[PDB]
Amino acid sequence: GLFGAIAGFIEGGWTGMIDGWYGYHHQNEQGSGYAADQKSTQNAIDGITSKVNSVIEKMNTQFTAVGKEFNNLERRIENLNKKVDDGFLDVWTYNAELLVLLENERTLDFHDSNVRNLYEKVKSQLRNNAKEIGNGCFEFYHKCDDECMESVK
Amino acid sequence: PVHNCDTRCQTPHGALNSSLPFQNVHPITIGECPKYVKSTKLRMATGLRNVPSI
Ligand SMILES: *[C@@H]1O[C@H](CO)[C@@H](O[C@@H]2O[C@H](CO)[C@@H](O[C@@H]3O[C@H](CO)[C@@H](O)[C@H](O)[C@@H]3O)[C@H](O)[C@H]2NC(C)=O)[C@H](O)[C@H]1NC(C)=O
Ligand SMILES: *[C@@H]1O[C@H](CO)[C@@H](O[C@@H]2O[C@H](CO)[C@@H](O)[C@H](O)[C@H]2NC(C)=O)[C@H](O)[C@H]1NC(C)=O
Repeated sequence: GLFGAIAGFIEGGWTGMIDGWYGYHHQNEQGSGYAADQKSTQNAIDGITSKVNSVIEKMNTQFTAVGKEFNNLERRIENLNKKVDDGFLDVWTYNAELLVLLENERTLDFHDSNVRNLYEKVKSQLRNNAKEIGNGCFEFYHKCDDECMESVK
Repeated sequence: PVHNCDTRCQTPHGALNSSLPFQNVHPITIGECPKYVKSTKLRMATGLRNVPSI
């Protein structure tokens, strides 16, 4: 399910941000922003890494398999052999394609949930003195410097 | 033709050197080889929707 954040109420991503997937953009008295948030992206990296390693280690490697031989009077067993091999081949390719096609929406909704939760945290600890304006920004009724920027972060 | 490297997987169309769990070349393998399938593209996403800003 599309949680609403990526390409939703928040516009598209940022080119200038480098070292992460989730960051902030501050405009205090002496600078501009583009700093990452190393907490949540670390859990994201660890979850996706465990995901890919699990998907690798569930599929078993196959050992030696050589095609066999038959004379002209054993056509029945040969047709049985061909039916066996094609049936197993179809089952394995169906399982692989279906596994990838579910895993893709799983990870995209995972990123969407990460964006929305990181937004709700910043809103919830700025419960009055913020003045939200649109597409995930705040405008700070009091004065703030870099110290309270990192105090938010 | 026959040459003298050393692999862990062997097919009639040549040798394989990988660690991916799936395989596309030929369904007759000797050694320890990834599993043969009948597809073309198994790209798996680890990341975000690349939406550029305007
Ligand atoms: C999360 O961010 C807060 C932001 O308030 C961090 O607190 C601040 O940490 C800095 C670390 O350099 C402190 O700055 C320096 O502290 C030394 C030692 O007292 C002092 O000599 C310097 O003049 C300067 O103040 C700062 O005191 C501290 N507190 C405040 C109110 O800014 C916090 O450490 C960060 N991490 C965590 C896990 O909370
Ligand atoms: C099979 O492929 C792997 C992955 O590329 C090779 O492993 C590395 O290959 C590079 C370049 O050949 C070497 O510099 C590294 O030392 C290799 N790493 C290890 C741990 O051996 C591997 O050499 C390839 N083997 C064959 C027979 O082609």
